[PDB]
Amino acid sequence: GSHMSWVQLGSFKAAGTSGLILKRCSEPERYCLARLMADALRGCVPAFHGVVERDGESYLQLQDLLDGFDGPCVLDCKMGVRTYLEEELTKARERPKLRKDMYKKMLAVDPEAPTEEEHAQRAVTKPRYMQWREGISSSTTLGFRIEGIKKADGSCSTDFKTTRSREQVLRVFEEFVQGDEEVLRRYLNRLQQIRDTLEVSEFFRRHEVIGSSLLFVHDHCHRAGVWLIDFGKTTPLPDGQILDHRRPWEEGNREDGYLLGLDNLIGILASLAER
Ligand SMILES: Nc1ncnc2c1ncn2[C@@H]1O[C@H](COP(=O)(O)OP(=O)(O)OP(=O)(O)O)[C@@H](O)[C@H]1O
Ligand SMILES: O=P(O)(O)OC[C@@H]1O[C@H](CO)[C@@H](OP(=O)(O)O)[C@H](OP(=O)(O)O)[C@H]1O
Ligand SMILES: [Mn+2]
Repeated sequence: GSHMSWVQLGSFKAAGTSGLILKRCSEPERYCLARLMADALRGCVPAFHGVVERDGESYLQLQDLLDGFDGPCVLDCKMGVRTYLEEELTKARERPKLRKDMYKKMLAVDPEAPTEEEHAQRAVTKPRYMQWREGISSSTTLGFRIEGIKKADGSCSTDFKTTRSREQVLRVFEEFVQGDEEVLRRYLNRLQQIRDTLEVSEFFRRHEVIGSSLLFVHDHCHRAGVWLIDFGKTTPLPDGQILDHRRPWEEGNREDGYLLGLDNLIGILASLAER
């Protein structure tokens, strides 16, 4: 029905207009959503209606993706082999900010993961933490990871930090769709059409897409949709330079593995459909 309904039961606020939601404005994301409304990917992203002022702060006015659903189930999938900008590697070499928060979450999952010096510091750099997170999840090997589920029973979970194997990922989607063959068929048709759109998009060949998600939404009436969201770390390549979005990332090449991820995700859902 609406996201703010679920919120009530960080960057999001309720809109006055029915079927809309407000997200805190960031300049990279505003730039991206403006370009996307004129791109092949227009129908694969939430409608962007412009910027509004609320309590002396700027908000993006977005389509509420939950509006058309009756008690929506939601799964957020972070896309890419890399989840941080290359500039973070330069900042950590020249002038590191030590993160005590990030050391604690590391310790919790694997006490043996931090180095002798990190244990002494009780702190790690951002790129070190994010690379570790990529390696214990499916990010490094499959090019995507499950971040969270919000269920129609009001229950939610973010307990997926060690979901890594192809079969572990398949079991999360198996539980999410609860044997609804129509929802799974509609998700697979939508992902195939999104892949075709990405492969011809003028926006996609010219931009590094880091930290974006695919948002899966379905309901008990068998309605099913998928959209790209979160363009806060999506940046244009210099000159007339393009990415293939499949080849491995090496510092300098700005590759994101986005389509390696989408290829693997379609393969897993196609496998699940034949079980
Ligand atoms: N247009 C939308 N309509 C409905 N729900 C949305 C919409 N955009 C985002 N959401 C919800 O908000 C969540 C967070 O979205 P998003 O990733 O854009 O935010 P964020 O604050 O940048 O988070 P992060 O950067 O940590 O991933 C999504 O997983 C989804 O549940
Ligand atoms: O491992 P998780 O699930 O707990 O997520 C950790 C958080 O992942 C965010 C991305 O989703 C980062 O944000 P940006 O990438 O927009 O910069 C946060 O970074 P900062 O703390 O530096 O803002 C980081 O703490
Ligand atoms: Mn996000």
